[PDB]
Amino acid sequence: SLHLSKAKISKPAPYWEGTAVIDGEFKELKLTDYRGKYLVFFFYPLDFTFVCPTEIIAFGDRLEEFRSINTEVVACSVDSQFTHLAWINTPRRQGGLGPIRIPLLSDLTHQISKDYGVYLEDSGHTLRGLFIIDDKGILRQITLNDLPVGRSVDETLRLVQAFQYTDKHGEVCPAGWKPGSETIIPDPAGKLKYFD
Amino acid sequence: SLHLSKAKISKPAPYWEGTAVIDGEFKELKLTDYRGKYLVFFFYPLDFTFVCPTEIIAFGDRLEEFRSINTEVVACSVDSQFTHLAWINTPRRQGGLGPIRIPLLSDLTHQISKDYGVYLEDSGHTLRGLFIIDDKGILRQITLNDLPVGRSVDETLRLVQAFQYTDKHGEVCPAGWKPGSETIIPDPAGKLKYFD
Amino acid sequence: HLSKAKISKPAPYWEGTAVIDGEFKELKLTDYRGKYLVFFFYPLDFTFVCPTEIIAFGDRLEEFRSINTEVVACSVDSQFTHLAWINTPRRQGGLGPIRIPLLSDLTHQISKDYGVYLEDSGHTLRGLFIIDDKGILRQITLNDLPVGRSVDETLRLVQAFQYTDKHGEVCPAGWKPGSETIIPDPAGKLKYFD
Amino acid sequence: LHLSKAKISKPAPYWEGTAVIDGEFKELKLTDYRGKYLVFFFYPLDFTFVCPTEIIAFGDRLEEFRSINTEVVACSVDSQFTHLAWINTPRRQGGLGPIRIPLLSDLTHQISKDYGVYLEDSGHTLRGLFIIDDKGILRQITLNDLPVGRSVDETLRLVQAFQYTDKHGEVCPAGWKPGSETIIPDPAGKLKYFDK
Amino acid sequence: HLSKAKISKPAPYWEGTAVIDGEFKELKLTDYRGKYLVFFFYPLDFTFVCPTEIIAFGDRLEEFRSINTEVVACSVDSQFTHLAWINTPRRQGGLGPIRIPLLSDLTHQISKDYGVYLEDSGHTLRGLFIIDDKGILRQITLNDLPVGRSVDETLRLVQAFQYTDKHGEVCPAGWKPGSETIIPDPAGKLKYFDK
Amino acid sequence: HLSKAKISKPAPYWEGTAVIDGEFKELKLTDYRGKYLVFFFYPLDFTFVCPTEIIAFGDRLEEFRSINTEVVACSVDSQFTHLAWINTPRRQGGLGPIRIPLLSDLTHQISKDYGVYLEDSGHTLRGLFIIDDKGILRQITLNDLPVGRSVDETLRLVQAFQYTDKHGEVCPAGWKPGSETIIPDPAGKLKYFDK
Amino acid sequence: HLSKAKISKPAPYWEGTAVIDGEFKELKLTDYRGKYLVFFFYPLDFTFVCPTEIIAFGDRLEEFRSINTEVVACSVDSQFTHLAWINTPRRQGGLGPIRIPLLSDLTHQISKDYGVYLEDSGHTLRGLFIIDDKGILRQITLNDLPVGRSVDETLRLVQAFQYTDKHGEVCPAGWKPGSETIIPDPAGKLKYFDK
Amino acid sequence: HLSKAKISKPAPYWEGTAVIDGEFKELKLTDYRGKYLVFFFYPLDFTFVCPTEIIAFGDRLEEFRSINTEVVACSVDSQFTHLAWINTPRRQGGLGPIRIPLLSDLTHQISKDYGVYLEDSGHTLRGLFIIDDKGILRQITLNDLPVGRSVDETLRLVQAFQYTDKHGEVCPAGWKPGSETIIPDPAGKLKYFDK
Amino acid sequence: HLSKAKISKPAPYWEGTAVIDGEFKELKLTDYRGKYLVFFFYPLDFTFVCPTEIIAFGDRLEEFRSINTEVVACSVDSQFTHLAWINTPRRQGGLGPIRIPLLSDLTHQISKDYGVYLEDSGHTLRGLFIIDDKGILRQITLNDLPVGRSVDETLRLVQAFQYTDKHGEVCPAGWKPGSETIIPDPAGKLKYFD
Amino acid sequence: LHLSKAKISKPAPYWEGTAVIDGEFKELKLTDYRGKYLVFFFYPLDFTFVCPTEIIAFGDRLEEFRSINTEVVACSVDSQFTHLAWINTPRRQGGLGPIRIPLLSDLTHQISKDYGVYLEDSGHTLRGLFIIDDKGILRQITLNDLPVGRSVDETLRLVQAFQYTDKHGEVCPAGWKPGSETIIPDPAGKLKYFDK
Repeated sequence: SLHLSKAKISKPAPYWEGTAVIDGEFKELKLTDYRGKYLVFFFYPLDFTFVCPTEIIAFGDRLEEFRSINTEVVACSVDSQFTHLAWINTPRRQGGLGPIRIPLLSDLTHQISKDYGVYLEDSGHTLRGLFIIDDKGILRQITLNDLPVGRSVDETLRLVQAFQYTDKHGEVCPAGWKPGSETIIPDPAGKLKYFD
Repeated sequence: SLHLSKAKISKPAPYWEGTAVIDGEFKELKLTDYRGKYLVFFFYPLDFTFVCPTEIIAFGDRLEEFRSINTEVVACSVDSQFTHLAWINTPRRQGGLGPIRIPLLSDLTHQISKDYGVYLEDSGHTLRGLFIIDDKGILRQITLNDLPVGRSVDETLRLVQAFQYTDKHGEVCPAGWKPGSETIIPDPAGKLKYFD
Repeated sequence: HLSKAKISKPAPYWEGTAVIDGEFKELKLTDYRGKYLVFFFYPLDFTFVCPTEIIAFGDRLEEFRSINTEVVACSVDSQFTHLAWINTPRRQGGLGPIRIPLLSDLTHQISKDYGVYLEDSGHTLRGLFIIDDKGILRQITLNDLPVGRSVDETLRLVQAFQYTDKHGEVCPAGWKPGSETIIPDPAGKLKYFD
Repeated sequence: LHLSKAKISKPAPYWEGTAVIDGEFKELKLTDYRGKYLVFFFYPLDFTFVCPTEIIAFGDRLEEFRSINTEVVACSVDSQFTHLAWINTPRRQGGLGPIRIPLLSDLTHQISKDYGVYLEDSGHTLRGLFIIDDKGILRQITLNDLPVGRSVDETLRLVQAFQYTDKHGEVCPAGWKPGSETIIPDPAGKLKYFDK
Repeated sequence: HLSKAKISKPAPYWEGTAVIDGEFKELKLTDYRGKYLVFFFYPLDFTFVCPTEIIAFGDRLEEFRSINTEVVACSVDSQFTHLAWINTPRRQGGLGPIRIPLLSDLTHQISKDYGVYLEDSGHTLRGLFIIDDKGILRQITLNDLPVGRSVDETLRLVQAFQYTDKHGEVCPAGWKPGSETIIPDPAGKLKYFDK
Repeated sequence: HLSKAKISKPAPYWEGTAVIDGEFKELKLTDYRGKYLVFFFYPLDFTFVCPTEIIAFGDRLEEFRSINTEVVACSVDSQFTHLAWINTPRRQGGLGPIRIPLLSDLTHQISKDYGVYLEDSGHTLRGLFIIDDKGILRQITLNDLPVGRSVDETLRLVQAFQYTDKHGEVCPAGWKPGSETIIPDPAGKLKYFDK
Repeated sequence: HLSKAKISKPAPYWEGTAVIDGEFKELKLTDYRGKYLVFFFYPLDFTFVCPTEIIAFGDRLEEFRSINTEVVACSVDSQFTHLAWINTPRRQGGLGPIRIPLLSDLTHQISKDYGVYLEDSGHTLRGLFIIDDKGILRQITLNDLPVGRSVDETLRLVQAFQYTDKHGEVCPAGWKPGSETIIPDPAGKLKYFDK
Repeated sequence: HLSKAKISKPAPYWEGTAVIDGEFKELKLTDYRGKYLVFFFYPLDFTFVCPTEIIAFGDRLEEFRSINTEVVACSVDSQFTHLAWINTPRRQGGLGPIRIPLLSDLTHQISKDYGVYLEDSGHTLRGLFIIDDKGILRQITLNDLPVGRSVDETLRLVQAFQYTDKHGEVCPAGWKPGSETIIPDPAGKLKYFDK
Repeated sequence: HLSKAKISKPAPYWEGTAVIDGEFKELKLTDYRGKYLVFFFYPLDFTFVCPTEIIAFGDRLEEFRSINTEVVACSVDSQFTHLAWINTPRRQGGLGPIRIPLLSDLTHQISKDYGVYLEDSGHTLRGLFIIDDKGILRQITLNDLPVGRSVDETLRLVQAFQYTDKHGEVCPAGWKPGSETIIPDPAGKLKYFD
Repeated sequence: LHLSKAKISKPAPYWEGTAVIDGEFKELKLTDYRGKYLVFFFYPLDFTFVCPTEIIAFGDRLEEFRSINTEVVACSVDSQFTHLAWINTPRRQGGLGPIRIPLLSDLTHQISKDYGVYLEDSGHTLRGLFIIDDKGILRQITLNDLPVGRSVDETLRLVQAFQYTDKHGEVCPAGWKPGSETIIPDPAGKLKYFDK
């Protein structure tokens, strides 16, 4: 036994489609609906659990920071749309989500999880996997966390900003780059402007 | 064609061994040398390039922040040990590394890169892949960046700290957790202490 | 169409996490040896026909228990979702507290072994299995999604299998306790048919 | 492993053969029944025990099916010549006497095997009943071990229920009979049923 | 076209439920070791040529038993149909009481092993097998559906094989008890041909 | 055991050199279309039971011809051997003149196709085949080596197949021309059985 | 073209029934160990070139026996055919009495092993094999059907193999007993060639 | 053991470089259509029996050419070694000038196609093939290493095949021009055997 | 051991990035049609025998160019490492500026096609290939790691192949321009041997 | 594709056969040469052109190899009988005359094929030369197309070089001959050679 997935960095993100809960309603959603925008596509283990609601809420409460840089966010677990909706209709105080502006996509058949290489065969759900997909549908970044440890909205934002910067300019982003940081001309002569 | 690797989160990190440059000298190095400590094991594309030296230097200048939490750092590219050494002997001003305290591991056969799933078959080198491996040799975290965008030492530190926290305590780390942040008892009754 | 479930052969082994009296417990088919088991799958928590079936069996559990029969319900939902559904009031389509274990089949292994998994939907249809005290599968009832099962019919079948286990005689169409039975012999059958 | 071509919500597997209908041999085809519901049932063996009671039970209540546009066909592995002899045997001798339900012959066993009801060790079927709708789709499968007969009441209840759900945008609760409350399968609409 | 039945090899083993004297009994081929056996298949219970053949052998069973030979009939019908047929009077195409076991081959395994199963019809053709006291298949006769077998011919063949088992001579065309036989030797044969 | 001969299917095609009226001729199964054919194998020229069978049929050939039926015999021997055997007087176990073609199956292909070839012996058993005017195999009779076939039984079978080809009725056990037949119908059959 | 016969390897084992002095005997290749054997196939009994070859060798057998060499002939015909052919006078193309065994290869296995079997004809070509006292195949001669072999050439070959088995020298083209031979050495050979 | 060479089929095609009249020339089997060809392999240049055989055929080539037959010799040696051997005087085991083409089979393809290659030794045995004017293989003679072939026997065989090509009669054992032949007919044969 | 490189067959096609006059350029085997090519692999940049061989050929390039022959060196190193090595002074084991292209084989495809890739080491041995103006492979020289090649021997071979391409005659052992040649004919060869 | 068993730095493929040695046939084995260096070379064909010049070139300079503990063996597909005739042919006739180098025969072609020098279209070898060390390891492979002979000088230079590097911890630069400067294969030690 060894690890298989369709997700490859610099190649089109694996196509997905299914039912999502969007503003309390069931809707058809597909990867290609986001063509033209960056997409932060992330999986979480299970509705009605622990680290999961904090990550959905963390992104959800900061959604405008993504939308103002032309970036959408979609969360996905193996739960049904009916469980997603019941979880949204559970108050935050009870480990619920409350109203949420991020689509919750359902992957009940597990095909989307397997395609993205985040499915845990022994558990029947996913680990914490996040995928940054560009406006052309190309996969740029993959972040996979073991179960006990949540993700960072700050780090996700920095990555989206850096990919959009390098999309638009001839230069590349050094370690720890934030908007306004110095960049490098990827040329053996050009690079010296940065290194001096 | 689809994506293969031996690296699986919650399973032992794929074994590796080879020649590294360690304090200007060639030495035998192997994954199991780090048993007993956390390891941040990361690949970078190519010696004498652009984003690569900034990431090695960023980690290298902050190495004591890793060592004080019982964590080592190893960098790896497909370059030979001789190229690594020549790069270390190149002043930072010329895009060189200068003296460095992080081992530079050589993966000339590409077997280590393929095992870790970071090898780019069309390019002959790796993308930017970072792996956090615990003191028991188990893989906890995988971060893969497309070429133009460097990694973050801050985010790597936060992850190491969070994994070590959840190793030691019964609780799990919510989104954006830093030392001193609130955590959750992964219990449907216990969790309410956090959510209230 | 493939399955391990075959009438008159041992029921396919299963094990997993169930919610039992509000708590997570490991549950196994072998825990039921010595008793009859009604083991049924329903599609999805927080749906429509499913709560009515679970509630129907739960509220009538004593009619099974007084004839040495237990009842277990299973869906592909997680134990965390099972528990949330139980903590949801009946008038909201929830289960309320419930005396029947809710087995979780997240990996879909159990559903596939039993032949009830719908590949294109990601959940089960309405599949019910009657398993005897020796662990042998006696009865399979599979319903399409829109139509619920009958506790009365399920009880009748359990009683009939128990009657025929105990007695040398067999059970005619519609048999209920107190109805005529047949000696399965070419000469003996005549006492029934005359 | 158990193989079968019968799958709920797919076309019932096609069959054709010789049946005894009103004392005569006739070619009978599953497609003869398009436009009507069909109760299609297998019984182990002619000149046995539970089998005649099930055939007579359905036969004597046949107008109850015919008034809801539903036909009934019985099948065993016996030849048509044996079916005809069994019919010509008085009910008091465990014969059928005259009957209005066709007795389909499956001498080659291909029909039994297609329906997943054939017993390889025994050479005849178990007690398998199949409810097929007017569009030829399989809706319901009931398999009994040998000792225990089926119920006409229950078969009637199921036919009625499938026909109700075909016509209405509502679904049938546990134990539903004509005149019982039904549910709207929507997370908001469902409450009309549950609030009670 | 395949079967396990080969002349001069052990007849393929069989076992199943037969109706014997109105009762269900387990019957096996090895129950006949030490006797010749005429083992024959017929298409279907409650048909036409089949009852005449079963009755013809049954009514003449002593002609077999007095030469240490038994007769068993087999079809794909169940033992319950066999018994019903037996309980049907001859005038109605029934068998009446019968002294020959009626073997049931519901699973079709025996028929296929004997190479007599018709895949398109779900029953056997008219196949008859003569098996010696050591269990070796000596003779195979297979008829299409419309034409019954001959008890006289079957008797002739059993008698011929028993004669050749016992003596060193072989049986000419049309041989009956009392007929001339041949010494199977290029010199010895001349005693027969020079007449 | 493998063969292409199956009852109710076209008899397997054969062609080869036969000795006919002391001459070598090409003969084909399809030469016989439009008439019944009795096609039978015998083990070996210059042996024992084999000549008696060829002579038995040959001496009674007009009984076949007068019911539109031909007879062809076949062994694995060459046509040169067949002709020598015909040219050997009956009293030395020879055939003498004969009116039945002796087909040669030197390559063994015909014997194998008919499932009568004995791999350990290099020759056939005694296999007889009745083939109708349409080329359909109707009857198969296989004898172990020591026991010869019967001309009477062969005639009876051919007459019975021709009767059932021509009429709606089927032939009971032991049927001969003039015997009662059965209407193969649950109602019609009662004419025969009601006794 | 497939065969097990290879020069300088053990001749392929054979066994079968042969006619020897008018009797059927089991004969085996290994019966001939310790002597040379001329083993030859001929197409068919009761034919044309075949009897002349058998007679040619048979009439000159003492020339073989006196160099410790036996002769065995084989065709696909049966032993019964072989005996009839021996019992047919030479003037009718028969063999008459003969002192060479006639081996029967009825199953065709021996012919196939020797690569002489003609699949389209069902019999062999004219293949002759010279096998030494150790069972090693030394010589292979295959003729198409129309042309017979030579007893003189066969003797010459056997004498030459026996000479080279016994001496250090090899036999030139056309060598007969008494002819010059060659020392198979770059230096030694010059004794022969220096002319 | 495998080869493409089969009697009564087209001889396997070959082509390569031969030494002809001291020169290198491309030679192909089809260059001989319209003539008989004696095509023979010998183990190795600069050996022992081989020069005697090549010289024996060469010195007698007119005996072939006057019956419309050509002779070609072949070994696995290169054409350069063939020419060196030719330029070696006979007294030294050389060939001297020769009128027969010496074909080179360095790749071994021709030898393997003809079934004469010895895998353990890297050269051929002594294999001779007679091919008719239509290109059909008529005769195969294979000798173990120590024993040469006969020009006289080869001539006899070519003459016999040409005789049987031309006339309807076949050649008895030891046939030479002038000898009695046989009409291949069971009646016609009697004109030969009755003498 | 597998390779696509076969003497007297077209040299295996290659293409990749080379450093040529300090810049990255796409280079292809087909760019050399019309000329002889000396195409050689060396193990690794910043090593020991390798710079001496590259420098030996570079400093003597005119001896190849004046006979219509070009020279290309290849290792598994990146073009970025090739360029750094060129920007390293000779006295430090660097190449200094160089007039011979340095082809990069990072993917190892070219090395494998040429049969010179060492699986356990991740780089090539010392493999040199002489390819004629029609793109046909004429000569293969493979050295174990510790021993460098000879520009004098390589030049001799190029000259000999060019001589025999032009003339009907062949080149004896040790042949240099001006040495005796042989007519490859059994009669003609005698003018040489007498 | 080109197949061969000959690999540099692995044991030279074993061979054995009949050779002509001092006018006589003798069994010769690769392992006869253990303890000594071996120059093992193939030539196309006896009684040809370049081949005799190479054999004589090596033969006349054989003491130059013998004084450095190195033996020479030549091989072609010709038989031993042809080798012997060629030897017994005067040099003036393109013969070899007497020679001190064994001529190994490879009639079956197995040796040529094992060494990857056999030409399938032609049935003989190209000009392949192999330098095998005293431990039986293959060090050097030189393959020439047919028209062009090999050099004894160069073969000598290579033998000397491999023997020098076997004994010393230094390696041989391009064009090395006895008495030439060598390099210490260490990044520090190398400078002693390069600083010049």
